[PDB]
Amino acid sequence: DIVMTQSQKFMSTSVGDRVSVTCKASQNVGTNVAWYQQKPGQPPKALIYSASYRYSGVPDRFTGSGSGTDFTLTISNVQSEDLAEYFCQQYNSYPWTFGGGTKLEIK
Amino acid sequence: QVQLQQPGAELVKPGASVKMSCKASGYTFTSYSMHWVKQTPGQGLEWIGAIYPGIGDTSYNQKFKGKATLTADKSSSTAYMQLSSLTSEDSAVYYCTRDGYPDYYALDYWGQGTSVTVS
Amino acid sequence: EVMLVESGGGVVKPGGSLKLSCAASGFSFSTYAMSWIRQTPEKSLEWVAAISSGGTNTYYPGSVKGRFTISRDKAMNTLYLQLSSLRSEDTAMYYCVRHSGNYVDSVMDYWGQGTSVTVSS
Amino acid sequence: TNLCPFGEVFNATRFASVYAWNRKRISNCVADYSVLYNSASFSTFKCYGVSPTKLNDLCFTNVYADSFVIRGDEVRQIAPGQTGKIADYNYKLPDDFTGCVIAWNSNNLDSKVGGNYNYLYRLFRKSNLKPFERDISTEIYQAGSTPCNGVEGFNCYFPLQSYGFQPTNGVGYQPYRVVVLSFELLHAPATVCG
Amino acid sequence: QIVLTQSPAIMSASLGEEITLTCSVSSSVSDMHWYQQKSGTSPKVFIYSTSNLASGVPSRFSGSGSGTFYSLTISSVEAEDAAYYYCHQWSSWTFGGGTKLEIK
Ligand SMILES: *[C@@H]1O[C@H](CO)[C@@H](O)[C@H](O)[C@H]1NC(C)=O
Repeated sequence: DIVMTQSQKFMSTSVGDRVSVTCKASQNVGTNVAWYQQKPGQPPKALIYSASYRYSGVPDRFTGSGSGTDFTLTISNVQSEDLAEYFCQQYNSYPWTFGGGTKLEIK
Repeated sequence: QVQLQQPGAELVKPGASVKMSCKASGYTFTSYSMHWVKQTPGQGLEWIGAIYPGIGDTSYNQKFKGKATLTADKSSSTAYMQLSSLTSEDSAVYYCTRDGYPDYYALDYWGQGTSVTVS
Repeated sequence: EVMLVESGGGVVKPGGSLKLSCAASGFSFSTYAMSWIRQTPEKSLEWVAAISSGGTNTYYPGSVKGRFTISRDKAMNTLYLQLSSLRSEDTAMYYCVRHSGNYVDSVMDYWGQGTSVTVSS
Repeated sequence: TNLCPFGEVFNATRFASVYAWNRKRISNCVADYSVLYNSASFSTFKCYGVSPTKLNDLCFTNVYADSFVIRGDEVRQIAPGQTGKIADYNYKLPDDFTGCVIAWNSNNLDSKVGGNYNYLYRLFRKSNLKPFERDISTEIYQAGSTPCNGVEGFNCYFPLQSYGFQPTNGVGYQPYRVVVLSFELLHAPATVCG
Repeated sequence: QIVLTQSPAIMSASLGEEITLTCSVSSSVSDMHWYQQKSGTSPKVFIYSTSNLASGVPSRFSGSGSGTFYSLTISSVEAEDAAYYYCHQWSSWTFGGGTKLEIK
């Protein structure tokens, strides 16, 4: 199968800074990637699809970038809601395989 | 307004089989395929499988082939998953998601997730 | 007002014949599609024959096709159902039914009284 | 008199699937519309802007006969405005129609004991049709997020499904042959008059 | 072919309460008609085209649906509404099951 292995597991930045989390796909999954946010006790909220767009109801600091083999979710100007667990799945071929995930805590 | 609702938590004894129900409201049920995912502090998220309620075509992950079966029905307005060969390892929180391909690509709307603990 | 009564149902032998007549009165007979409907003792209704407004169309199900023949007589204002080769599964009540439109398309407005057919001995 | 061909579009030997309907352009006639309206064979003769008795006295410069075959219960979707799986994806009529929709039962010619698997219909499409836009595209429809890449495994269904026409289906699933006449007014001399 | 199923084969509602009847079709059909039959009487039409109350039925019944699911709902079940309710459409050759309703 395919696996999207995020490079790192733990980040720690303070409110008012930028943090970027990467996610590398083993095969050529094209630009078919999606990002999810989740805080403990809630379902993973949808944030980004096609690796650069934005679902209805999301701020403009949730920038998505990359394509091909590596993708990035960059959160510029971290704020009161950008502190959660972030996942990156591909869906270029069945089955869909989610990413490991990363966590953000105040520096 | 689209909402996918599910029960809270199910108590099950090992070796048995349990069924989970996910019913959605706010859209045409038969046109958007329903996916199932499983979360746990061990392996993050995993893709159980998917069901197309309109036709009935099912797809399953390699890991969960034969260990879980998905069904649905038009008049039911709810997807169902029954867990074959339960063990203490399969205690996890199971989410029901919608694909939504035409307007939005990935899993856009999620259920609340049912926490199943085999003990 | 509109009223339909049937006659001709009784006791017959297996593989025998019979002719159920339906004398309609209260409306112009040649502008409504009509049908017969049998109800078995299990209280299960079953479309068994249907004729259009004119008479150029008759539709029978797969069970009775080749044994029941529906017919219409506009002058005498009657509707006939000629049975034949009656198995033992045809014990039932038979209702004369008048559709609302000029085709078998529409709803079944008025249901006749009905007549019983018993096929044995 | 050189009457129209209405003996090769009405009582033909085999009609066409509804997803690829047959369009026959009738012109240069002296047509006889009153033979159709007084034939007692058709179960549905609905004229949608023309007086069916005043049909026989009025010139037009082109007629189009759109022949196909559907279910009896799906004939309702051949009216201006109605929607379904036929009016949406297979054959769409505009809501300014000036013609007559004709149909009759065809269980004697279009049914086999095991079933006629030759009358297809389009079950899946991206968006609805617009008036008189047939679509012969036998390529795979994708109803899921995963790209399809042209293989029909899962959420990659074949768009056309075949009617199963047995002789015992009901008076509403037996095959009904629909012939839709649509009249035209091009700024040019009138041919089809009658 | 088409099979029309009605569930359940018996229901019991206390007077003045609201009941609901379901008719599920094997495949897609446009409309659906609901007939009523009491014990010892030839049936009577109540609803045609899934939502039109016949001329004579009380104005308390209702019904709607589409595709492969239709429903007839009685708002205030009375003593008189104790009978069999069959669903049938043009495309079946056989009426539905029939949910024998009896007041509780
Ligand atoms: C089609 O052919 C039959 C052959 O008997 C004929 O009776 C009928 O009138 C014809 N219909 C038309 C519209 O020409």
